[PDB]
Amino acid sequence: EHVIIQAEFYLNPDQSGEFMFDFDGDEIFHVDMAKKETVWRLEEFGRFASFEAQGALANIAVDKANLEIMTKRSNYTPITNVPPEVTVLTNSPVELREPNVLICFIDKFTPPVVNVTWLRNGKPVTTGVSETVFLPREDHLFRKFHYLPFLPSTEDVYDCRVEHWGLDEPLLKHWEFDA
Amino acid sequence: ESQPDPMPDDLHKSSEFTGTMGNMKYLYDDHYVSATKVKSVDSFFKWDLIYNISDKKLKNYDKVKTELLNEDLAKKYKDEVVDVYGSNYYVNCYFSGGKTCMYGGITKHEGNHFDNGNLQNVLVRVYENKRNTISFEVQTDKKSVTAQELDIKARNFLINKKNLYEFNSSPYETGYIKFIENNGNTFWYDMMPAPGDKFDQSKYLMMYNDNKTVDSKSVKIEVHLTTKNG
Amino acid sequence: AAYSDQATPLLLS
Amino acid sequence: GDTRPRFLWQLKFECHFFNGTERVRLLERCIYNQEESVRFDSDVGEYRAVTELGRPDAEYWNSQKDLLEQRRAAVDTYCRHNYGVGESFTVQRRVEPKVTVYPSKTQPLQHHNLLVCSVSGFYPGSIEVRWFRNGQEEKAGVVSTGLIQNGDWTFQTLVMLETVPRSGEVYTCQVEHPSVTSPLTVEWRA
Repeated sequence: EHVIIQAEFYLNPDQSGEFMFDFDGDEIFHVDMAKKETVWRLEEFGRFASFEAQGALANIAVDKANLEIMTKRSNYTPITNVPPEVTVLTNSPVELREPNVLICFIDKFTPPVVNVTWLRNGKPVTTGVSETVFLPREDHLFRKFHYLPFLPSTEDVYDCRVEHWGLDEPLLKHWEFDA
Repeated sequence: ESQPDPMPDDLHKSSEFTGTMGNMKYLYDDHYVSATKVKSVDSFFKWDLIYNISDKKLKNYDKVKTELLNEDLAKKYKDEVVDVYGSNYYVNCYFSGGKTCMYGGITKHEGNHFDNGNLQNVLVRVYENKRNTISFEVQTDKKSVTAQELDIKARNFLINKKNLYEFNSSPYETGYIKFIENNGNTFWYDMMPAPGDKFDQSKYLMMYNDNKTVDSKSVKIEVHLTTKNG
Repeated sequence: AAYSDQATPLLLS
Repeated sequence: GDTRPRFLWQLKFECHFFNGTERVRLLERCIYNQEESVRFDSDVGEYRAVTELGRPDAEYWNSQKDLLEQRRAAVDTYCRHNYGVGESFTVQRRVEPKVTVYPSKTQPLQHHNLLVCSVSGFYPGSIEVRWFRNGQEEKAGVVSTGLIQNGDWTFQTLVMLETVPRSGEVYTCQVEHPSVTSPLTVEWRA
């Protein structure tokens, strides 16, 4: 009925490292490898529990050493790029001038490295956007969410532009007020 | 613009720290990593560089990792012939012979030295409760030197002559070291541990992240201290 | 309350 | 561009809970690129290679009596422990769903009204959404978009119902969720 997963990874040669906890598919927290601190998915979690960020950095070091061992054992068998499935939706039924949020769902892909940008009428948007780290999947590929707070209108149109090695070309998911 | 000086409420008070001050002392009492003309040989995360430097002192490590504020800083020095000077730590030092960790502390070696082992003196003036008590100089073999190197040298001196840090607590309540550059720019570091019962050495040294360097022949240093009562 | 984590063991070299 | 090959390593400790901390299963797994190579199932009690690439480790780790013993008690010291630590804001987290009923913007076939029951912003994901025509449940014509996990501890879903509308009819969308003691209902008066 419930699953808690401690998920971590290391990617060469990008030198990407991650460490996070998952509750029924939702992130509880992950560790900022540079600031060396626990980043809670929701603010209130950090007021009810704690975690020693330092501990994740120890695991990551072992994770990398093991990557090097495994890489060599497989005779340097590289990973096969699997392109993401991209979808765009609002978090709630859209209504003109009614505050909403655009969600760009990037799923079923690997390796865990993507470039995601939002476009308002063909132009890039930087204001108010936020994103999550890479989330684990049972098939061992990844998921990831990008958010854009906006004010619906018949005039504005959007696109979630995603780049990944498995995509020959950047993929653009369009969205516009229809309802 | 330059960083605004601290107000009493902006400073850590040793009276609010209940851990072992010896753990702060440990980082500046004849404690530092020093290497000349070396190039990085590895990297754990993109913002850090790993060098082959041996602890000639007590053979405690032969690999050193220094973390920088960002990837660009690391890229900048990755293939440079540099010099290294900084305060290292072991507790929570991780990366894939003994190992030790540190932050910043990197400077280009090319034409940054003085001929004939000449050292540059740097002025340090100490203030206790707003009055200049003692003044002296520390020295470096670099024209452009990291604030970290100078800071460490100043504190090493003050620990011996003024008991800046003792095993248990300190004679002072607050303290910050301020750097004045010839261009009028200034910045400072809090010399006391964050409040609480445990001193996180790694977190504290992170401030040296920016790898901030200054001109040794013209920079000026000021150490401002205060006792709890006066 | 603090979360505990599992430590990673090294692989066979 | 960047064409160098990538090499990935993943480590996952999965704590599976059945009826609270009554039955707990720990699954430690290693994945090289997209392939699980070796794992530790608490139900088996020891490491087992999933592929030849992992055989060396399964053999090596099982030769470490200390590790095996520590791993065997993780079901308590790790899983049950962490479950109790976050139970209050995870297992017990509850956010009531926002429910609204309106006709679809599409409406394909003429003498047919496609109704939409929007159920959003709720938590947990477990939820039951039913349609009734005059107090009697509808089986056919019902089509759901599926449960959508927004990534922010929030869920949403759309459940449609095609109808042959007759003045006076009452089509009800009923929603049962742990956040409420009694089902939520939203009616569409034809």
